[PDB]
Amino acid sequence: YDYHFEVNGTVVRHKNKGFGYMERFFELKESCDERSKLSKKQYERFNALFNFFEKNGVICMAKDAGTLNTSIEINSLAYHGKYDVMKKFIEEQSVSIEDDYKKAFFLACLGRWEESYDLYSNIILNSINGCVYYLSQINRYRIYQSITQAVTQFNGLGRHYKPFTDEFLARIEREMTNFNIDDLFNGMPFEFQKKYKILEFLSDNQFLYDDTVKLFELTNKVSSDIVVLLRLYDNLRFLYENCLWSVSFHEFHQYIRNSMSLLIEKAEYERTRDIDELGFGFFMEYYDFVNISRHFKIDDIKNLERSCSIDKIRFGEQEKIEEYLVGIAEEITKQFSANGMNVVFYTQFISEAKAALYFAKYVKLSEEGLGKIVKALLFYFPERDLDIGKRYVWLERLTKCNELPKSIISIIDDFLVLQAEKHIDQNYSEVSSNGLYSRDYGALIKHFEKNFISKRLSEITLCLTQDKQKQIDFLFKLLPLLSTNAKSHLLSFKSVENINDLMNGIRIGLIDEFTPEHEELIIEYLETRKVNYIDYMSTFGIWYFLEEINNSKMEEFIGMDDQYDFFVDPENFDYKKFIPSWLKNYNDKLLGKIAGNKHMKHHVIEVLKERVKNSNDKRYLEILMNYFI
Amino acid sequence: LDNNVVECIKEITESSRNGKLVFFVGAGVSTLSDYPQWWRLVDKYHEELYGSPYSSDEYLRIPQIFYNVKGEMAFDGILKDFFQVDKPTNPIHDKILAMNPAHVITTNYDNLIDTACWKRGKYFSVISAEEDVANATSSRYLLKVHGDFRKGFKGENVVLKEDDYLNYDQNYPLISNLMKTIIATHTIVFIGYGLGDYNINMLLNWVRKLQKDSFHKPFFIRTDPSPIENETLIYYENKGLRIIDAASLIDSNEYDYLERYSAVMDLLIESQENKFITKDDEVIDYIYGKISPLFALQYIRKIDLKHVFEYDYHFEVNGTVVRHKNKGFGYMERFFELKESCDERSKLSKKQYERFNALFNFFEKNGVICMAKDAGTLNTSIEINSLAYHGKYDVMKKFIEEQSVSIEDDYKKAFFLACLGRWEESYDLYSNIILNSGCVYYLSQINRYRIYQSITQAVTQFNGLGLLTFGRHYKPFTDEFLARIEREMTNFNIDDLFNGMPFEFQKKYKILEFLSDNQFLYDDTVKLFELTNKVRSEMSEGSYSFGMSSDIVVLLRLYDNLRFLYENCLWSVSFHEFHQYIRNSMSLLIEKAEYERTRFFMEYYDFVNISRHFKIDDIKNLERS
Amino acid sequence: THDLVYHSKINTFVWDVEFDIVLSDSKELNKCYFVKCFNPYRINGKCDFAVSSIDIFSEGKRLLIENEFNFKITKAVHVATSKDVTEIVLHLSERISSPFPIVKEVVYLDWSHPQF
Repeated sequence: YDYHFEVNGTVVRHKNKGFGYMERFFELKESCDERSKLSKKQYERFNALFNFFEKNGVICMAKDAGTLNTSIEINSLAYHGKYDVMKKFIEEQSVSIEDDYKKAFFLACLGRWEESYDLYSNIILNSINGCVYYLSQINRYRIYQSITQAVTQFNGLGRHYKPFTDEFLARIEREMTNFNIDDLFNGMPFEFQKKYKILEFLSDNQFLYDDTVKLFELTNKVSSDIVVLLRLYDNLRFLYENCLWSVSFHEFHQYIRNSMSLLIEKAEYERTRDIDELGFGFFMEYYDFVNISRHFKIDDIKNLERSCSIDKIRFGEQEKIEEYLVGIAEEITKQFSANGMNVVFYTQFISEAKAALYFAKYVKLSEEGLGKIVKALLFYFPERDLDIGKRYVWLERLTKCNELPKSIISIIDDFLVLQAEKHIDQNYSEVSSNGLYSRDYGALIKHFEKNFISKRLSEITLCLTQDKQKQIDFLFKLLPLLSTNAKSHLLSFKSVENINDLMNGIRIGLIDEFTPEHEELIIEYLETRKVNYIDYMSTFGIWYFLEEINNSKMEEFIGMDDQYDFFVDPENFDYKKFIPSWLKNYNDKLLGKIAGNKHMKHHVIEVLKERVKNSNDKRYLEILMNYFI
Repeated sequence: LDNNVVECIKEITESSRNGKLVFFVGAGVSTLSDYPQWWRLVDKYHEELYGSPYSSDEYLRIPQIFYNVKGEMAFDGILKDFFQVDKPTNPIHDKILAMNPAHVITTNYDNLIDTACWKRGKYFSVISAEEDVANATSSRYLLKVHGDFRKGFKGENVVLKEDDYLNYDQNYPLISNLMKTIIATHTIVFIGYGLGDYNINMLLNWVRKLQKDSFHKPFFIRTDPSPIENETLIYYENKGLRIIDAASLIDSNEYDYLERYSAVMDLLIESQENKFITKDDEVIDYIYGKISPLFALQYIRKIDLKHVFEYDYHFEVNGTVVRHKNKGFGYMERFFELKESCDERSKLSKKQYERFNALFNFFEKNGVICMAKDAGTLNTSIEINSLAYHGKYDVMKKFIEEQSVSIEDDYKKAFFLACLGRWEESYDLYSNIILNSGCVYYLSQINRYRIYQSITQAVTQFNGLGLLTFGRHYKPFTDEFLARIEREMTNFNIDDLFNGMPFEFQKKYKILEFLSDNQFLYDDTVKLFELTNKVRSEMSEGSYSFGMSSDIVVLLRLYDNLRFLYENCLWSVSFHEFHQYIRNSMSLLIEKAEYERTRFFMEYYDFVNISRHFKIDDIKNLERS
Repeated sequence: THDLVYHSKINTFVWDVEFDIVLSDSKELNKCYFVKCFNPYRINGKCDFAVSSIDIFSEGKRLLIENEFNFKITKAVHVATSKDVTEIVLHLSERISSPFPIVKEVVYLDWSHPQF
């Protein structure tokens, strides 16, 4: 505690009442003339000290601080996701026992926890300064904890996997029985406990409590941000460059989550406060992107997106981020295109890959890198993590910064043809957690092209027969992608006899323009309902108001459904019957059309104003503010 | 097993947990690893001295005769050709290591224990020669009292011949002294000895010279094929030994020594996690042993109770207990069963009844109700019984004016002086309490360091900005006081205060370790950030939950801290980080209440929390939102 | 009704319950629930008006609605606590006045959209 060493690399005299040896060292460093005064041994010792201090980012004292450059740079293959290089390093013959420590960490980061445990045990055998020995003991306890937790989770969880043989589990349970991580440091040689006191925190259950409690400075509303970010970078560099497995634990991931989330929230708060006062901050780089991808869950990224305006956060080092994402895509392909699936590695890697591809929305990607990422996401991402709807969401997010090129459209077309091929089987049905299916990919393609015709799906449709029903009702949702001949061939497999067939045809996109016979069918259903008076009524009213129906013989059925009367003739509607919740069921197009009617606009404006005043409902408020309905 | 055997197991396991267990390993453990026994060496010596092939004294005299006649060179040659072998380590070596002994004293001159320590990953300073005692690299020793062959397979490096044993005290003063000191200061378990060994009886003879009760009786793991005779057992237990017989525990063959050793060793290892609780009296005794030290403290955070029971249970802030990592008997469930059922209370013993009553009072006043599955409608009104929390400045002044009737009154007075800004008097009172005091001593040390930090920061502000802020350079503390407190606190280290404490304090008061740093706020900070994210995500999507609010934990934990820091008179109440924690908790609660209003009400405690821990800008932000 | 959540963006209730219902064609379904997906930025056609898309799942597999889905709930059962909650379901359905008032889970597709 003789000096503070600040995160920017400036030293400050703190608690030493003797000679200012740090100031003298810096004075020696700045000017070479007094360096010759040292002896030869003292000269080489000073050279080693200077190399250490410049490698650890210690430049000078605070009083002599000038243009301070604080750029994060982690020398770790594990941090950068260089899995192929890590595998090559493990394959090589380790010259030193320090190379074995790196090898054991790389094995841990690749999911090979049994090999990592064996290597750590071997290093402990061959390591009795004793600094690698203590670190190997720490990391072996950490990997034993990881193996135990993974075994528990695999017992709890979609297919029963046994990555660790029960003989290995029993062996490590017996080896690490009654093993005290707390007693480890105290049992070290008394010289180690003096020279390497700073390592004792690696034996603690928690080591980021201080860094987490200092995160409250980001919640103040009255630099702290730079201090927090540089402290996070310091922790990451220490835990990765020194190959410490606690970097993979939930405590460190939660700490990174909390720090990054609070930094982004604080920057957003400063931006809004400035806008309030000045009336018109956090700049993300490659390392921030990798930290968010590795340590954030998708729910955490969603909380970040709803809380703050990430689109207002500009992204730097986008070539580095694109290289990271392309490496993630390549590893996804290697893990799943081939039989290289490592379940232990998969569990940790799939969350990072998901988060990286989710956060890639804010990154401008080159056409080739976008092609690699899109192909890996569509084809080689396992369905247990990213189903059809989730994978569509991930893909469509990539169009925010990269409007769909022709190559990506071809990849999505290949995906669509593969999905159609999967529908040869009658048992196959797409499972979506988002309600988004293969029709949405074709909708996106037609949105970004408006003239794209997929030749292979047209060929599939022209080959279709009446037997394989699944293919027809699959390709009917992909109707705009087909050619004229394919459209004509497909349209022969469905009938529009009764009104239910008409509703099915509208819903699946079979027919987009209302023929007079469809209008007559609608009127027949309406007459039947009117006769039997003493779900589709609202739909027909909305279609009439949306100018989808120009039959003009619907006003006969005014007085049964309040929504139908509201939509057929807004001018004559009684608005005490209006239900505000109706506005919560309409989409952008319908709400905008209601806003521009010049009728019913003031009634629904008053309804929305009453709803906002009475309930402070955010949905009603945003409906009233966006379209001014 | 037998009651006294179970008591021996309990003592050994307690010593192993405390790091005060030392294993005295004899030739029997090495013999099970097929290391050459000494009778073969005596056979060879007789073969060279005489035609062809003893008493206890002969085992030493025949090698002595071989030495005196044939030469140290011949003795060296036979020792080298007999003992230069490689043998595997027993599972018993690994069991001894897994017991985590403080030291391993051994009469074995082999490296089998060394190889086991190296394989398992234990670092021991191997002391086999006189010069090794001063050159030991650690405080944990592998003490080979009879030497070994590390320097070489020479007869001078080991205690084998008769002359070696006669001159042992003269030739090994440091090693013998260290062995006797380890015996005096630790709990000793003898393994690998035959109860008639020369070393065992020499140690029992030395034990005779000691005072009547100045030493703890060493344990002796007897693994002879036949059960010990009763008269032999009385004779050796009256000599200072506590014998655990392997033959009495289990039945095995005469020559099957491995299972006899393994029975006792595995019974000791598997008992490390065992608490030996069957009856309700044992439940009450164990829970009382865990809880009674906390009777000194006014209040205990419920999240801290998981450390008291070593993560056996989750103690939720609503007062419900949950099984977390207790693989043994459920003593909390049994305690609550005794609490609900009045008839089973009478079944307890006389002492255990009062112990259970004390436990009931502690748990009821700490808001610990029952297990989660028995939870009903839980509602706990917050009440902080502190004059400092309520701002009773006149009452604190009057209480300070009074004469202290105890050291707890002095502790409260020092806290009240700190809260009234009389930091010099508070520091002096904390020093006086430290002089006269170990819960109160540790807490006064923490609070005196905190008040010294407060004085230092206040002096820095007054000298740097106080003159500008007040328009006048204020000097609340004289330079004499500042210099004196700097001299007293220049070398004080708050991080090592808990470590430099009696082991009984570091075990009974593990939860007080967190007060040295901001680690005591870590769990609540993490939970607050998590619940803030969850609540804000819920408000963003516009969802309303019918039932228990998601922020109740944030409230409860909040009042778990204020009650703990104020009723226990800890200066951490003034911490800037603690104020930020309270501010964030109250801000989240008010935001959630506003969200549910247009779909919590402000009380006296909430008003006081907002007044004390919020700046005006924080209140303005809440008023805006 | 302790895990019952009222989602107000689309005025529905998320409740972990199953429905046994009958349509207007006497067809019977058992242990069926609904999942709503709020998609304001969905790429609509000319005839799409709803802001949410709802999928019906019976016995863990979704249904293809080819007929009119006018239905009446005959028995609603809470999975976590097997207590019958039918009466509460009808009460909420009458109060809510929106299609499918009670839904197994609501998926919000707004925050994950590129246009969010």
